[PDB]
Amino acid sequence: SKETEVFYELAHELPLPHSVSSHLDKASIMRLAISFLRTHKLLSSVCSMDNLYLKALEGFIAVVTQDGDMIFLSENISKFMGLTQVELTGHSIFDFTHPCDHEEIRENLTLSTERDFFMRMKCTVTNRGRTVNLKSATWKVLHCTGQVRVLSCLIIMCEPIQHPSHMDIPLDSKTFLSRHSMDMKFTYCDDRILELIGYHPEELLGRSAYEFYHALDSENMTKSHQNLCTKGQVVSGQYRMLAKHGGYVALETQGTVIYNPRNLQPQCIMCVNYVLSEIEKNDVVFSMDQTE
Amino acid sequence: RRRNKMTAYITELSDMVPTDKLTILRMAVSHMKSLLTDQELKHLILEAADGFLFIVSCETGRVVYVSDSVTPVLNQPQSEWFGSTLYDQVHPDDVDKLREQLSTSRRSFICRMRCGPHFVVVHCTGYIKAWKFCLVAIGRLQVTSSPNCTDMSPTEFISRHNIEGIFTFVDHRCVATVGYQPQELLGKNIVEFCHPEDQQLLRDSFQQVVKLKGQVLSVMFRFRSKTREWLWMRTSSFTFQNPYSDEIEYIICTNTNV
Ligand SMILES: O=S1(=O)N=C(Nc2ccccc2N2CCCC2)c2ccccc21
Repeated sequence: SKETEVFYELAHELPLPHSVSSHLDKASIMRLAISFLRTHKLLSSVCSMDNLYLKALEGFIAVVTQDGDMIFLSENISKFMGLTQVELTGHSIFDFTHPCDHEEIRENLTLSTERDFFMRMKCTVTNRGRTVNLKSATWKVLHCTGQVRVLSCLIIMCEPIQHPSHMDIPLDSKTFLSRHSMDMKFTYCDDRILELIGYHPEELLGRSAYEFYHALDSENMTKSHQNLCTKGQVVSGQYRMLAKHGGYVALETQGTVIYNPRNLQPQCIMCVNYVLSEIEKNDVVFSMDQTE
Repeated sequence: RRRNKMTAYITELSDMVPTDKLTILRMAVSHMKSLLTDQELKHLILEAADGFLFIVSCETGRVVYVSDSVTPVLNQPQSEWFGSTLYDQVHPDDVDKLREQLSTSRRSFICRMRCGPHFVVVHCTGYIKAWKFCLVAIGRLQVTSSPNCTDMSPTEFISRHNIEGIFTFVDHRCVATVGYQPQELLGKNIVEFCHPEDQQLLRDSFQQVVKLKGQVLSVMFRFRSKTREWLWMRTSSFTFQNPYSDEIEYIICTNTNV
């Protein structure tokens, strides 16, 4: 008795609404307390309108220790993973991520200090609003960028990659869609490519997209392709696509595998392509396609 | 063992409050009623994401608010940003995109902002809020990787070739290393530029890259430059296979003056 009203004591004195703070097991209250003051400690090591910052993010903030403990998660994680901050805080990153990515995650938690990777994480938010249970969880790829820091720590923001079917962010005039086989051969792309890069969608069909990006970017794209195949979504580095009549445009493309929903085999790649420049060096030609 | 994890819980909470078992749980809450914060989160954004907050009125483009994190991000005094518009802060070819993302929900785009005349690629993520409308957004630097432009600025150039040896791609550096404009190499087989006495040599290596896939072979041979001088040159070549299908996309060469 005397111990329960003190558990509700600290519950309603942790930075949470009375609402959620009411219903917690005390093991949870522990975990949340300990991670909260641990977080404040690291952030003391860092410094020396919350709705705004929190709501303007297309991802969530995680700080994860060297052994995988998620000592902090921003409160908007529910809006992307469905899993609540209260449910994951203090538990192992290794219990909510695709096991095949564990060695990669383990490899990013250790020892420069900048980090950029892709991580499949349990997700219980059905695109619609409704939330489902942990047994019925989907794997969602997260694009994680951040810093390792000291006693090691990883501080990342994890944005989901928008799935090109279900988009509720407007696209502008410098963004065009494209469809690829699994080997990345062109099988569809927007008409705006004509204005943007000069190609007619007619002529790229059947062409390997490996023939239109500047060779100096190969190292990156390949891994992007490989990543896109093993986890199903990628955000590429910026790279140069060869324009039609010489020159190039800077491009950044979100790629995603779409599966046939009848037999479940992977059908293709859908690429959202952000054009980052007007055609540069229009006089130089790089490939035999531009010579014509 | 459940009580064991409970005991470890209380034991290392005690470890982080420097200031018995019934007492420590009531004692602890005194320790942080003394003290998550807006500013803390903002520092996190600067650390994990390198981003700054900013609110602009979305018809004037006039920035109504800038996080001080602008200065760490873009080497930009706050005093600059506040009291200007976003079109001033963005590359003149991104004014179009800007004007479209800013017209009468969520918003997300990429653009090029100035620093303290150099530009950087900024990932802007935010939402439009009423206030007659203002966009509040976060601008994040290096969300991604930059393109390698080391052929724009030497004694090497990379080229792509088909299985036959046709130059299908050559970077801009060739004009400096062999003197030919790109147009004068592409479409022609590499062995057309090779001194006759070395042509089989080159040929043999093209037979082996296309047979020893994953291994880089190197051949040295003489190259006809635009001025017709035989330039000795080593070529390191490997054959580039499609990561999905293994279909051999092309051969990759770095052609280096020797
Ligand atoms: O300039 S490209 O012809 N190479 C592209 N992407 C690419 C090429 C080769 C390997 C992988 C990829 N990606 C990039 C992102 C995921 C898959 C690409 C994508 C859309 C339009 C035009 C082009």
